[PDB]
Amino acid sequence: RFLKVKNWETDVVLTDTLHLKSTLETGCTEHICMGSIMLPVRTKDQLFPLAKEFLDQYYSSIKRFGSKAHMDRLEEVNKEIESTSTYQLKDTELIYGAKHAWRNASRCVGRIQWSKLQVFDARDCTTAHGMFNYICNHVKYATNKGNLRSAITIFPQRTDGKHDFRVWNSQLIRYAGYKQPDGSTLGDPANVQFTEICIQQGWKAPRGRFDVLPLLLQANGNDPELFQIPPELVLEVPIRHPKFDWFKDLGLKWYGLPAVSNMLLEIGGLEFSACPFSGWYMGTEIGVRDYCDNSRYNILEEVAKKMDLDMRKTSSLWKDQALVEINIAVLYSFQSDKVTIVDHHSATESFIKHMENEYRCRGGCPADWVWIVPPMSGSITPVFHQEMLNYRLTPSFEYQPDPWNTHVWKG
Amino acid sequence: RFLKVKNWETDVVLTDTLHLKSTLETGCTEHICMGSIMLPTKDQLFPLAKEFLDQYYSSIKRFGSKAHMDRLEEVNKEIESTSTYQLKDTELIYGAKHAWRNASRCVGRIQWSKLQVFDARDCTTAHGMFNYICNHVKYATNKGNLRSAITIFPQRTDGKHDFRVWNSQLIRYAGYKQPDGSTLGDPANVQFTEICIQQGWKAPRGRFDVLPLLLQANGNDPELFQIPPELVLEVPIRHPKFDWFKDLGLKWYGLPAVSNMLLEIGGLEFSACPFSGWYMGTEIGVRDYCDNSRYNILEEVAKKMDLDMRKTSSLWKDQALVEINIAVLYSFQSDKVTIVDHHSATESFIKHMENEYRCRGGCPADWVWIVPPMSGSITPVFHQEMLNYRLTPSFEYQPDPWNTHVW
Ligand code: HEM
Ligand code: HEM
Ligand SMILES: CN(C)c1cccc(CNCc2ccc3ccc(N)nc3c2)c1
Ligand SMILES: CN(C)c1cccc(CNCc2ccc3ccc(N)nc3c2)c1
Ligand SMILES: C[C@H](O)[C@H](O)[C@H]1CNc2nc(N)[nH]c(=O)c2N1
Ligand SMILES: C[C@H](O)[C@H](O)[C@H]1CNc2nc(N)[nH]c(=O)c2N1
Ligand SMILES: [Zn+2]
Repeated sequence: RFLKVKNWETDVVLTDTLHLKSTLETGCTEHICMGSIMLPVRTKDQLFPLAKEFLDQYYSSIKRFGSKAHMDRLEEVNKEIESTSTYQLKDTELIYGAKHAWRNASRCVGRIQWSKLQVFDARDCTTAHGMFNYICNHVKYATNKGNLRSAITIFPQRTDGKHDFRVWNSQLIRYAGYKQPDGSTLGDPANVQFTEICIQQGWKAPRGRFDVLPLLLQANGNDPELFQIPPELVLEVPIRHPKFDWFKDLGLKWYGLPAVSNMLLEIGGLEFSACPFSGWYMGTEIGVRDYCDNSRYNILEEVAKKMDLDMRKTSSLWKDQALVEINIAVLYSFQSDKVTIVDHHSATESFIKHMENEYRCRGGCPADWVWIVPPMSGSITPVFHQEMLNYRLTPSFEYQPDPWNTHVWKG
Repeated sequence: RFLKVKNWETDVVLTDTLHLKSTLETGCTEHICMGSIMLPTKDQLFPLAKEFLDQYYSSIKRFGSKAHMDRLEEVNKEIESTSTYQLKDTELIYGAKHAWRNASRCVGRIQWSKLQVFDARDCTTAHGMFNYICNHVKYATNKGNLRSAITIFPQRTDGKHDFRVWNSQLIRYAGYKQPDGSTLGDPANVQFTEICIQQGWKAPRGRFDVLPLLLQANGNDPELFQIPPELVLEVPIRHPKFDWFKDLGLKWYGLPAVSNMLLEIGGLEFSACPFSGWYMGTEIGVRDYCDNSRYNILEEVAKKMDLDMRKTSSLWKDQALVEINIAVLYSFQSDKVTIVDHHSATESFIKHMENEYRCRGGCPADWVWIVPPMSGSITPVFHQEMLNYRLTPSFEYQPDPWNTHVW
């Protein structure tokens, strides 16, 4: 079965065969599309076919399919499973798997970079203190004084579900949020619940608008432990506007390293519940979502007041006007301080080229339009007019429940 | 099977029951979502009729009444006899209003019950269609105080006697390919414009030439008519701050009147059913003026604003985009022509969605289409989960009539 996608701006048609390799489900049926739904312990029974499928993919990619090395590895893994109910990936396989998980991330617009990923093997890690050391090293390497490098650190795989490694923070670097008694919020509203957990675990909160949260690290199923990331490792950028001198007096800043740490990495049936990864920011992530979402820092009105825009009627497009100026500021501040960042025009243009290249060399590129299209100026970017097929390949990054909802407390 | 949708901005949750009435298919499977693909007999007829009649009588609280049963057999008798059937006026109005109500891609559905239905099923000729269309245009335009309307021509019989309006909208600007390689006017309309010249239109070869109507009655060959100029309300585009903007020479028409869709009610197919509402500002400002495949004026505007167009990261496109859209909204308002901004429209849709969940058990919605083409996430629909599914009565697309017409 062959599927065609059309770009309605350029009339380029592409043919997808890669979807034929899809295993997991979408959430959609013939009668309903759930494409805008945000969120749509494993036996040896199911495990070997998963291993086999991954190992076949791996050996094809190195052009060694059906080789003796390939057959011996299958046998090796087979025996290791039936004798121990799981298995260990070689480093070459871990690296391949991590890269491919990113490559398969249908909601990620930055995938042109997928083959350049520094993989840090942290599978010999046994304690929270060890996790901390690994994570400091990840942050220092990835940050690289502003010249950001993509990296992932991979902690040991789930075994029985009772000895999970988990990073409790959703991002390695995030600002605290504090609910005030008057109902207002100080800092990042998104992180209120997590900030509370930290405080309860003994964190002394500075209680400012931009307090970098501590790491809450769970090793081997044990209760999580708190650690302060060394401040000298946390690169931050103060936000100013190139034309508006009052902008810097808004007091805004943001960190340079986006490092997602709450996802689950699935490779060949193995589940890596702690696998923090990091790239660099697309400017709208900060400028549109972090600053201008009503449920986040919510600075639109305040910026609009200072620009003296007509705020009496939405038809003045004041919100749209302020949003642009804020996003110009974010890009400018990052470039002036020489911290890697990409605007949404450059990033979407790169993605379209990535996507076309993938169709030729791979037979497809799963993409989730709802997420690929930037949250401002959607239709003047080349992805808007681009039809996309969404489906799930493995290896993959998956969501997992927040660890405080599942963790069995030791005390 | 009972579905919940969350709004991630307000934490509001709604439970969808309405989807368990979905009849048509979406183009998605458990293995592949096609959410962003733009276009994914007597025995067929009676269950369709029955399904429709059932919900109609249910809406008038007469489900299972004698009049319900009577109508059901009356229509049943008619299908057996005539191989088709005719809707009563009441059913026609209900059908048309519900087709709009069910239009999952339409952000303006809060207005769905306030639709004027013009019954043109007694039309027989292209000249008649022209008269009905002119009356529709004048009624809907209403000196700028726009009113929603639909005009419904005879239903399809054997497919050889189709009523079709060949234009995609009642009111559109022509498109001419130049020997200089460029395109003059609206590039979206080059083909249709050539077909007009082929059928004998005398083109003024301008940039904003109102296309003539190509009207096909009873399966016959299409005829040309020119809409009376005085019925076509247009708006010159100026900016409330940039004096130079008017020199771009831009205008747009006030009436968005989609004419190429197929209205399906109770299995019957109305292949000519032009309808009209009023514009959301971004339709003209973002898509019409700024799409590369359209009038594509971003670069021009940016230049006149003296922005740095060397680097994408100065967001000059974004700046010019806002300004163009300010101008559109400003112009329409200044001329007292109805228009709605994307903030107002999306906020109305959220209200409507909640009402529909509250009063109907759901509201089919296509996020890819509901979210405006600019400033997506600063409007409330962005953070709103939506379920997309197909209900009937419905509007559907249908092939351009020239790829199908036996000349
Ligand atoms: C290097 C530059 C990168 C850029 C500019 C980038 C950009 C983005 C953006 C804009 C999103 C949308 C998420 C949102 O807006 O909330 C996203 C999602 C995602 N990214 Fe990338 N990314 C980059 C690197 C990476 C790397 C290194 C990985 C993993 C190894 C990755 C994996 C993912 C995944 C799995 C998602 C889906 C998140 C979800 O489903 O919630 N990205 N990325
Ligand atoms: C009265 C004000 C109205 C507003 C503000 C409005 C708004 C919109 C918008 C913005 C779209 C997106 C289309 C695009 O971007 O190309 C749309 C689509 C649509 N509208 Fe509405 N509309 C209105 C009236 C109507 C009426 C009166 C009808 C039918 C009786 C209707 C039926 C539809 C349908 C069927 C679509 C989807 C068409 C497609 O699939 O291409 N709308 N509408
Ligand atoms: C609360 N919430 C929705 C949330 C919480 C933590 C983190 C995020 C952002 N996740 C989206 C994402 C994932 C990977 C990325 C990789 C690189 C990059 N520049 N941005 C990414 C954003 C959301
Ligand atoms: C053939 N094709 C894709 C096409 C041709 C002409 C016009 C259109 C636009 N269709 C979108 C639409 C439909 C109904 C609307 C009602 C009101 C309004 N303001 N806008 C609408 C846009 C598509
Ligand atoms: C590929 C995609 O379906 C196409 O570009 C869509 C995207 N969303 C849209 N949304 C609206 N309202 N109108 C459109 O024409 C489109 N185009
Ligand atoms: C309802 C919808 O799925 C949700 O709000 C999505 C929309 N698209 C998005 N796109 C990106 N890049 N990031 C997001 O968080 C979201 N949120
Ligand atoms: Zn789908």
